[PDB]
Parts: sequence; structure tokens; C-alpha cells
Amino acid sequence: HHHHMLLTDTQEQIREAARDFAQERLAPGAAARDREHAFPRAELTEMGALGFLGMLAPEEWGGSDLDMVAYALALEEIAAGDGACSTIVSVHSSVGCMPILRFGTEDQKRRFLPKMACGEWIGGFALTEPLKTRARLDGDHYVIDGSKQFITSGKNGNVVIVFAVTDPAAGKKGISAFIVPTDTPGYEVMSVEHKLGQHSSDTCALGFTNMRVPVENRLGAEGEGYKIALANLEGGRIGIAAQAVGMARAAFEAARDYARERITFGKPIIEHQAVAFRLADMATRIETARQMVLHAAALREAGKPCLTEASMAKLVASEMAEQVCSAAIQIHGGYGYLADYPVERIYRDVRVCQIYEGTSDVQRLVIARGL
Amino acid sequence: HHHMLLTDTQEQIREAARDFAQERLAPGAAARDREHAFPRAELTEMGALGFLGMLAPEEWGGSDLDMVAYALALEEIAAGDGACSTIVSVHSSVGCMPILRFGTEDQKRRFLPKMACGEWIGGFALTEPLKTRARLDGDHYVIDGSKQFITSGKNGNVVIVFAVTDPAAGKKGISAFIVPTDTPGYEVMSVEHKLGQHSSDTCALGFTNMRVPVENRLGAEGEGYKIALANLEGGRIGIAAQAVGMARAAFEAARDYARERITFGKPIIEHQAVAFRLADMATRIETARQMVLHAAALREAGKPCLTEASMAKLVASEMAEQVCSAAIQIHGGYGYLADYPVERIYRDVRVCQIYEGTSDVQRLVIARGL
Repeated sequence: HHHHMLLTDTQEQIREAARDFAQERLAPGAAARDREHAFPRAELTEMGALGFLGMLAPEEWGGSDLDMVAYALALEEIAAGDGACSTIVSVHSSVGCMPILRFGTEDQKRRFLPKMACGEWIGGFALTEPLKTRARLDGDHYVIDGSKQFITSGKNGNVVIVFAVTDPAAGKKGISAFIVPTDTPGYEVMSVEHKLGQHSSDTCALGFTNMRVPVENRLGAEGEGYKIALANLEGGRIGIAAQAVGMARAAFEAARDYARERITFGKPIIEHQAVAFRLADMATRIETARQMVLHAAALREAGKPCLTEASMAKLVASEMAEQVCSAAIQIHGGYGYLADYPVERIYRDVRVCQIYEGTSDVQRLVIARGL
Repeated sequence: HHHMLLTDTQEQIREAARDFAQERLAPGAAARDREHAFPRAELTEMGALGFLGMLAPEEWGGSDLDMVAYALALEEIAAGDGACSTIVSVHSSVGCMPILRFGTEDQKRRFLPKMACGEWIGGFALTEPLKTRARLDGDHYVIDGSKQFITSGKNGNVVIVFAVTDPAAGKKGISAFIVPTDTPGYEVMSVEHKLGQHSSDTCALGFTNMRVPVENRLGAEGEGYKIALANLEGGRIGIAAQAVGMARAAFEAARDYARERITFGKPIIEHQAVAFRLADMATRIETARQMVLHAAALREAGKPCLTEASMAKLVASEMAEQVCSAAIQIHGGYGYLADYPVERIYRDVRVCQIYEGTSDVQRLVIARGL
């Protein structure tokens, strides 16, 4: 019999499969993709063949249809190999694929989900603005004019869910969602931002000018945009929480290894008390955050309310990860500040986990409302 | 004039350092970060204003400031450009001071005037991956070895090199050498790629058959260990001051962002969480600063202050990471972007906990003195 509150063998197998892939195929190029700001298209293609871009899609659409706990385990492994890659996957899965799955017509799902589930088409989500973006009905097309900011995969993605006002008098009831191929004429990347880290993943400002979108690409009814925009808060926040755990873990393992190789020289790490206790604290914080992330994922999988718990997980893991990554740098001494070791990059990569997908204060606000 | 408050001269130096840093260092800091560009032109302008001779006597072209004023100036320089403050801190405390204190009159004449006016930038090469050695050969020493993590090892002009002259004498067997960086045999093995302070070269050095005149040996044979430790306090005070300065620049950036992009000109106290975070940041900066200045006051008075300097360095460096990170958070999404200065200042300041004695080195010094 399966032990209560322990991972199933299938969940452990998925974790190991994600680990094997991330370590063998993502980690060796992670530093280079950081230096080059290079989108991991080749690696995403590989991942797609192995089911890692279809984890939240059902099998009938080409997905691997994982439970939410397994999905979190997989994202953690991917993040421990390459942080930016885990961002691209989390966004793709939770707010690229899921809105089309839940709100799409059968024909919209046929047209978009198989190529998204195998990772051929990478999905993005364009809600946030510098809503002023609007969509005007013109016969068999909507005409979209506006702009978006901080859009992950706005340039390298193939399909982006665009949110635009269709009735300015209806306020939050007057927004609609649109499935927009990124090669639609009038779709424009205004900028790819230079960031502190996760260089490999494009974060974009978009402009839409006279951008004609077929009425058959409207996701849901006119006015359903607000509901659609909020439909995956939990999945997204769980995913970013998992990636923060993964990056923290990678930095911890680097620091543990450096301690054994370069501080104690093979002797028990416990022989250097301060460094041993610091590593113990790091391990404890990582494990504790992980259990919060998996708890939230378990609630989501069961369809229970979990906005509070997902937000808690995202908050506690993102803040944990900066502390652990910084301690990983300290343990490396002078080498911690050098690009030759991975912990300075992981530090840079992880800092944005407290900022996107709801800033920490946005998380606190929803947690406070649900007390 | 209250004896625990800054003197008018100290405030004047702070204001002069501020005016230069804001006008001539801050506007170019982002570019020098992007381009990993040594601030040679800015250092020259600084030198002509006396900021590269702050620990040197006037007779050598220095401005001969008291330690409090020196600390104030370094905070200002750092708030303008973190990397530049490192270059100056190193140049003044372990470049100029060992030559001032231990140099012969002729050595001071040959080296201090150009270093004090900033034409020649000084570095300090002790740390190794000591195995570097110096063997006497007539009227030269021959030096062979290597050094790691050396600030200005490439872009500097004069580096104090530490080498073993008597392997049987242990920590009594080290000597110090004044070594122009264009000495044949002096080689930059690598300029490290760092998280931040890109503008300041941190170098691996190699010395191969490097012949140095006997007249460049700084102090007597065996005096090297003493010379190496001769400026622990002034070095740590300076690095403490630069952490305060970088923290302050990040705080000011977050304060301005709040005013322009969060409250839209309304009083910041109308947004309680951000107001309280900025209050805490301002408080931690001010508290660290007073510790730095207290350590500086003791040093100026010639009192024991290794504990206080180590405390100042420890407190300010840790404070600065926390305040710089808070500054990123206040910027929201923009905080993670290179178009705003706080991600760079965050990168720049992280090494303050690491060089000039790691945080745990500071704790050990503090503990053993209790």
C-alpha cells in the first residue's frame, strides 16, 4: 500500500526523470545561456519530446497530464538545472496552455494545444501594462491596439494570450482574451529588457498596432477576460515557488560541495562548525519551503481552495531562496563573487522570484484577505 | 562646536566629495559597469582634487585628511561609483600607507608624489591561490610566484608584492617589495569575471624571473608580515564606508522611485508598507555609518581599534546587502532591470562581505578580543 503523505513511486520516477534531464542536458549549457542571453530553443525541443512542456495538458492533446505535485517536483528539478528554463516552462504550462484548455472551443484546442503540449509552440501571457489595450470588433476580425510590459516569452514565444478591453464601460467585466500568434502582423516587440539575471528568458515590452485577430481566436466570451486572467493564479504561483526551491537547492549543493572540497578537504563538514551549521540551516530552510510548495500543489490537485497556500508557498520559497543563495556565495569566499562558480548566477537568477507572478506584497495582500 | 559632531572641515570634505561623485562619477557608473571600463580619466580628475592622496602628507602631494574625513569621502565616492571607491580605498590604505610608513626617504620620493596625486594607482599583492619567493641576486631580488584576487593588478601602476625571503623563518621570513606593474616578469594571468564592480580589475598575477632592485625592498628582510598587517584597520574602515555609500545610493534610488512611481508626488507616509521599509533602510544606513565614524575616530586618535574597525566592516557590509535588496523590491519589476541602478548596486555591494577579511574573519577578530 502507498504510504500516506509520501510521494508515490510514480512521483519519484517523474522527479528522477526531470533531474536526469536537467542535470545532463540543461546544466551544462546554463552558464553559456546566461552569458549569451540565449533562449533555450534546442533544449525546449528536447524537453518537449520527453513530455516536459505538456505536464498540465491532458493526453488527448499530446500532454503528459501530471498531477500538480509531480509538476512541482519537475519544475524544481528543471530550475536546479537552469532557472530561466524553469520560468519558460512554468509560464508556458500554467498560463499559456491552461487558459486554452479550460476556455478554448474544441477547434481552438485542436489548432493550438498539440503543438504547445509538445513544446513546438511556446506559450506566453500578456496581461500587465505600463488596461488600455483595446480590441475593436471589425466583422470577422478584432482589431487590437495597445501595449504590454514584462511579458515572458513575448519575443521567443509562438503563442501569446493577449488581454484587451472590449467594453470600456463595463470595467473589470469588459475585458476579453485573445489567442495571438506572435508573428501576427501588428504584433511588435518594443524591447527585450536587460535584466539582473535569467538572461536566457526574454522579458518583453510589446506593442500592438492595428493588430487583426480572427474572431475565432477570442478565448471565451466577450467579457470573460478578467476571469481568464485570474484562472491560474494558483498554478503559476506554485510553479514559481517550486523553481525558487530548485534554484536554492542548486546553490546549496554547490556550497556543500565547495565546503567538502575546498574547506574541509574531504573531512566531515561538521569539523568546521560554523560552515556546517550554516549548511544545516540552508538545508532546513530548503526542505521546509519544499513541503509548503508540495502542500499547496496537493490542494490544487484535489481542486480545493488554495490561493492562500499557493501564495504562501510562493512568498516563503522566493524569500528563502535569496537568503540561501546569498549564504551559498558566502561559503565560497572570494570565489563566490566569481562567474567561474555558479552561485553568483543562481543568486542573480533567483532574485526575481520575489517580484514576478505577484510581488511579495501582492502575496501578503491576498494572504491577509484570506485570514 | 560639539566634540561628538562633525567639524566644519569634515562637512566641507564630505560636500566636496559629494559634488565630485554626483557630477563626475554617478553619470558614467552604469556604462563603466556594462563595459568593464577602468575609470582612469575619473581617477585623474579625482587626483587633481586630492582624493587619491587623502592618507598622504602634503609634502608628498597628499591632502592628509583625518580618518573621519577619509571615511566620509569614501562613502560619497561609493555612492557615486562602487568600483571607484574600492580602487581608492585600496590605493590609499595599502598602496600609499606602507610606502609612507616603512619607505626610505628615497623610496618615498620616487613613488609617493605620483601616487598621492593619483597619476600612479597603487595595489597590494599578498594573497595567493606564501609560496611567492624572492632571492637575492647582486643588486636585484628575483621574484617568482603568483597572487590571487589583486585589485588594480592590471590597471594599477605600483603594487606592493609580498614574497618569502627566508623559508625557514616562517611568518618572520617574508619581505615586501615596491613593484611597478611594468616590471619585466610581471604578468596579469587573468582579470576575473565578477558578479559586480566590473570597472575594477581583480587579477591573478604571475611573477617569472621578476627582477626588482634591492632599493625597492620595502623595509628590512623579514619585515614583510608586519607590513602586510600594518593597515588592517584603515582598510576595514574604508570598506565599511563604501558599503554605507552603496547602501545609501540604493536607498535614495528606492526613495525617489517611491515618490515618482508609487505615491506620484504625494507624501511617502501615505503608503505605509513602503514608508516603513524606507524608514528601516534609512535607519540601518545611519546606524552603520555611526559605527564606521566611531572606528575612524579611534584610529585617528591612535587608540586600539581593530575590534571596532572589524565591527564596522561586518555591520556595514551585511546592512548594505539587506538595504540594496530592499531597494530592488521597492522598484517592483523595474528593480530587476539594468535600466535602473539598484540591480547594479546590489551586485556591486555583495563582495563587501567577502574581501578585506570575510565576515567570519571579522567575527573571529571580534570574538578573540572580548
